Amino acid sequence: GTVNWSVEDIVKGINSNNLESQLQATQAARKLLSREKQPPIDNIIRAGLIPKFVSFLGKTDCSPIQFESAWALTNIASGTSEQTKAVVDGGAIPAFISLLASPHAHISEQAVWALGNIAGDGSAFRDLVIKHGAIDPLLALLAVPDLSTLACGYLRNLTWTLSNLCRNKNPAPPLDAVEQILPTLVRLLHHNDPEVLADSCWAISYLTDGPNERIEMVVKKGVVPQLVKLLGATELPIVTPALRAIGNIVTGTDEQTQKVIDAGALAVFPSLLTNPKTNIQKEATWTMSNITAGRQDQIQQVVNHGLVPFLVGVLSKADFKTQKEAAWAITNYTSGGTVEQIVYLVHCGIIEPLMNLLSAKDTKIIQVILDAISNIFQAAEKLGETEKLSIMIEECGGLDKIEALQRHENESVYKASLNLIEKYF
Amino acid sequence: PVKKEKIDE
Amino acid sequence: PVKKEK
Repeated sequence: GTVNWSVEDIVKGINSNNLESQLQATQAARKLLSREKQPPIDNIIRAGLIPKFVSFLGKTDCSPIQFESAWALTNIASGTSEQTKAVVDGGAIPAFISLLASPHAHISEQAVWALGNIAGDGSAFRDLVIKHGAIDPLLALLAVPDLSTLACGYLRNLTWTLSNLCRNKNPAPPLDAVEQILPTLVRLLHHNDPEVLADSCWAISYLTDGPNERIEMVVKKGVVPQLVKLLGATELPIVTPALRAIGNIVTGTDEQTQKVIDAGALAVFPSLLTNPKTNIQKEATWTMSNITAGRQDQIQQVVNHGLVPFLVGVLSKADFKTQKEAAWAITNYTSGGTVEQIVYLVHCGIIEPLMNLLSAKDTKIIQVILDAISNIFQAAEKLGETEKLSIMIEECGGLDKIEALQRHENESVYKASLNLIEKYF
Repeated sequence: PVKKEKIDE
Repeated sequence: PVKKEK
């Protein structure tokens, strides 16, 4: 009946002014937009249908047309920025926010979904959804004693939409909206559904991707322990956002970094730094770099947890981008560590893999590695062991490469190269 | 992702 | 000991 209609037929029905004919045509439109085979979004837009669908959202008397119009508008808003803009320009936002109060749960959910697509377009639409007052009605739908009594699909859609209201920078969401949402997010981060957890962690990852003040809002709510627990999960869709959030947090102050350490995070990194997913290894090594950039007592906790051999490991063999983060982690460690800590690092075998990476075709990593050699030499100078280190570097193929680098395009390279040679070789 | 189509129900 | 974001 409502399968495989032309746009011309949908228009004729929608312009009928028979509410039932309009309902059938709206359903036909929804079925068009629901096909995965290149749905005719732009034809629907050009036919002038969006305003019609929008006004159908307000027909309380006819709940099916409300739902069918909601779903159609959801799928248009799922497209390009320009397609999302057509929906917004049609007045959909306040109309979807009204539908959040629908007594029919399927209609409520569809409105949640639509607003999620709208907010997910970018900061401007996110903030427009917020200005139209979406947050209160959204949070009201989660105001139950136990999240478990709500339908699974519904809770997941709400969580996802909330995560899109936390998403995007330039600018980041309004501080007062973030404060309003955070308590609910903390509750969702303790729910037992893998998908609710993943999206909750993504939200937290977004909120922590900013200056120390943004991080502090999150860290102050006491979520770091739960993030660390989630970091230990089996499901990669949970670990990925949890790790991103933990990594963001350690870009903050040393006191913010300490919360992560105090919550037990470092005990998961043996797995993370050997994880079979490239991205987890990269992001875990990146996280380590910002912990090695901390205080000496923090560096010492890295040492105590047994993670220096893991850094040696990643430096020795990983995707290049991971090895680059490992180089940073080492340079940070050597920059901030005590003499004893730098000695330990050399005893764990850092010299050969550092030297192997000077063959890299990446000017940045060379500068990072050269910095690290310098800092290590500085620690040797304080021990009168510049000779032993010189020999080690010579014996694993290092001197050759540092020499060659005295004749390198980049200035810092050739400079730091010649300084090392002349002082130590 | 950022946006998601509803495909059936 | 310079922290760097992403």
